[PDB]
Amino acid sequence: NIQENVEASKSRIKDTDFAKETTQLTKSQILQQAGTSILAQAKQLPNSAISLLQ
Amino acid sequence: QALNEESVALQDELNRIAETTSFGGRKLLNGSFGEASFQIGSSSGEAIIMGLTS
Repeated sequence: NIQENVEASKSRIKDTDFAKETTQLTKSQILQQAGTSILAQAKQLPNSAISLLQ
Repeated sequence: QALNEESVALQDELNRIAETTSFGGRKLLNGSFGEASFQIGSSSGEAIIMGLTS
């Protein structure tokens, strides 16, 4: 019985709740994709406006 | 005498249980736990005192 309770507590402290972490992983994937999209739009147009200026 | 021997064995078992059950090093039923707090609120001033009499 004590081992059952201790295992439950250890899982609580350590084991990752797959729902929360898969949600976090999807959020991080979305954030990475958004950051890449912004960087593609930030590395080219702001630097390339000058050539139009000339 | 046989019943008394079994009873004394069970008494020593009760003593062992009282002196052994521990939540990862924290003795629970040996009377040393006393009244312990448990912060269960965002701010300061939220607690639930638990007592584990031996």
